[PDB]
Amino acid sequence: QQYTAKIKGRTFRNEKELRDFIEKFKGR
Repeated sequence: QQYTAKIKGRTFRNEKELRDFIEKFKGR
């Protein structure tokens, strides 16, 4: 039970990674 929000298409282990995903998404 952490972060299943499949934004671009990925489930994250925590908000921090979900926040570090858009950083590497070339969008920020």
